[PDB]
Amino acid sequence: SYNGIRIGQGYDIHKIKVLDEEKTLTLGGVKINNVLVLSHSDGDIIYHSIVDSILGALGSLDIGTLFPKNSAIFLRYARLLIYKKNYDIGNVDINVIAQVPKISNIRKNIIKNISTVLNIDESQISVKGKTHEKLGVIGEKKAIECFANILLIPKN
Amino acid sequence: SYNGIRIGQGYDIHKIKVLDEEKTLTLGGVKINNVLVLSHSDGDIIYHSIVDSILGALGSLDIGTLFPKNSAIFLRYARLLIYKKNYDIGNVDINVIAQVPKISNIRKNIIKNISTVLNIDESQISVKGKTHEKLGVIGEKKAIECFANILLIPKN
Amino acid sequence: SYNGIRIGQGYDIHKIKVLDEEKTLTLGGVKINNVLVLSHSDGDIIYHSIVDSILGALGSLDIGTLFPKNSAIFLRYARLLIYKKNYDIGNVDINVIAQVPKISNIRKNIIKNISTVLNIDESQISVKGKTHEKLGVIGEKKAIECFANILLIPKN
Ligand SMILES: Nc1ccn([C@@H]2O[C@H](COP(=O)(O)OP(=O)(O)O)[C@@H](O)[C@H]2O)c(=O)n1
Ligand SMILES: Nc1ccn([C@@H]2O[C@H](COP(=O)(O)OP(=O)(O)O)[C@@H](O)[C@H]2O)c(=O)n1
Ligand SMILES: Nc1ccn([C@@H]2O[C@H](COP(=O)(O)OP(=O)(O)O)[C@@H](O)[C@H]2O)c(=O)n1
Ligand SMILES: [Cl-]
Ligand SMILES: [Cl-]
Ligand SMILES: [Cl-]
Ligand SMILES: [Cl-]
Ligand SMILES: [Cl-]
Ligand SMILES: [Cl-]
Ligand SMILES: [Cl-]
Ligand SMILES: [Cl-]
Ligand SMILES: [Cl-]
Ligand SMILES: [Zn+2]
Ligand SMILES: [Zn+2]
Ligand SMILES: [Zn+2]
Ligand SMILES: [Zn+2]
Ligand SMILES: [Zn+2]
Ligand SMILES: [Zn+2]
Repeated sequence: SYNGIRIGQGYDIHKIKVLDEEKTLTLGGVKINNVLVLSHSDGDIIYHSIVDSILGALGSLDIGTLFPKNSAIFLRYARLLIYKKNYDIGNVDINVIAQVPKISNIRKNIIKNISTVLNIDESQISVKGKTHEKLGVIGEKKAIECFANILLIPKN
Repeated sequence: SYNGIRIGQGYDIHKIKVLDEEKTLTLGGVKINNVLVLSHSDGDIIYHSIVDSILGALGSLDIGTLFPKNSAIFLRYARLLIYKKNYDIGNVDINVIAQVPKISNIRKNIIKNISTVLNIDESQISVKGKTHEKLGVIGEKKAIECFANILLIPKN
Repeated sequence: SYNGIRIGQGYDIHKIKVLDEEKTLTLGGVKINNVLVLSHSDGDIIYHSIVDSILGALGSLDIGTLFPKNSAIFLRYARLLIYKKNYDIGNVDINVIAQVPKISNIRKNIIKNISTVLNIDESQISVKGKTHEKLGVIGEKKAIECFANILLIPKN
């Protein structure tokens, strides 16, 4: 099998409801108290997209296929999968597309959370947010989405 | 010129019509009998995005520019282009965004088809599907889209 | 800190108005005389996404966070950031999603501009355009978007 450098991209989207004037969202392990997420899961697009980026990189079946609370269970599986396949994470770059919340205000916390759950250094993690210019389903605050991009580097 | 590791990302989108109650789509070389694709081409977002990921990685002009049935012709061009530029494929990770069909039900076939047409091992290929939460043009089954991410590794 | 190969992905979107029958857009440093961009910035999704791909790859704060004309200022920052962190650019692959303008007609100019501002060879750059099948906000010419994908390679 292929044991060289591997690229992965994870994608996720969840429906949200912003608590304006007319379950609580979790994002990179950080509770977002002014936004509700309409999902059976915790709605954490960052954690979910990171997991699928890792699975994708290794050619494993995705979380939905493998397993038809949970975000922590999936992140620990992914961490241990990387280890048992003799890989290290190089870096991860995460793009959140969302009107709200403001990722730059919670970046440090998200990066700390990701570093802890994956057992990597904060210097290996990037998380950035961009609005959708108030256009389309994301722009009208009906949903938020995440693209997670990762490199896995073979050990020795 | 640059002869080091290369990253590529391919994107494609095609209009579809799901055969519900009020040309046949091909996806990763697999016929999808309950979905029509409204395109001049075969509508195979997976094969097309894979080709453009390879061209993109190598800095070549895209399929639309190079060549203004066909999917097989383009995939063989891409395979031979990688070879003549002294590269091997590392791995490819493919993200389909679509309400239907269910990629996990046809994953094995798609992966087998990609491995055959690119002459690589199945362990170098990932294909995953995600819905769009029934929101927007993808969510309303008006279209399907694909992001293909690839690494090309120099030979010796 | 991590000093190995790094992946980055930049995303950007800007609102546009096509000058049909019932500020001027800049794209990869090329003026697009038949399209207006509705932004406080120059609206250059290519340059902006390239910058954020570089920042993302290195784990730096994004342009919006770092700096709350300008596109040239940000591209020179990114170039010098790569240098001071002891990295070289491997290659960059850029995907523009837009009905208009036609990227293939201005590809050579964009690639020349990117090579000049980043001080890299044209063989390290790919830029490709795809329509959105006249569907959604992009398809209805309300916006254009860019995904920039990059590898940074450590020096020696
Ligand atoms: N076109 C599709 C859609 C979903 N699926 C599978 O269904 C699972 C869940 O789909 P979903 O879009 O509802 O995602 P979640 O709501 O679980 O986050 C995915 O992880 C895939 O395994 C697929 O294989 N192909
Ligand atoms: N903004 C755009 C749109 C299309 N194009 C070119 O037109 C070709 C076909 O465009 P399209 O969006 O109709 O894609 P297909 O329907 O051929 O899959 C692309 O491959 C590009 O070469 C471009 O260069 N810039
Ligand atoms: N969900 C979001 C949205 C914006 N932002 C920040 O706000 C800056 C500008 O956001 P924007 O979507 O208006 O992008 P521009 O119009 O500046 O191109 C971004 O670069 C981020 O630093 C964020 O951190 N999280
Ligand atoms: Cl949801
Ligand atoms: Cl988008
Ligand atoms: Cl969207
Ligand atoms: Cl189509
Ligand atoms: Cl999307
Ligand atoms: Cl879309
Ligand atoms: Cl804008
Ligand atoms: Cl899109
Ligand atoms: Cl969009
Ligand atoms: Zn999710
Ligand atoms: Zn968009
Ligand atoms: Zn196509
Ligand atoms: Zn979306
Ligand atoms: Zn911008
Ligand atoms: Zn789309």
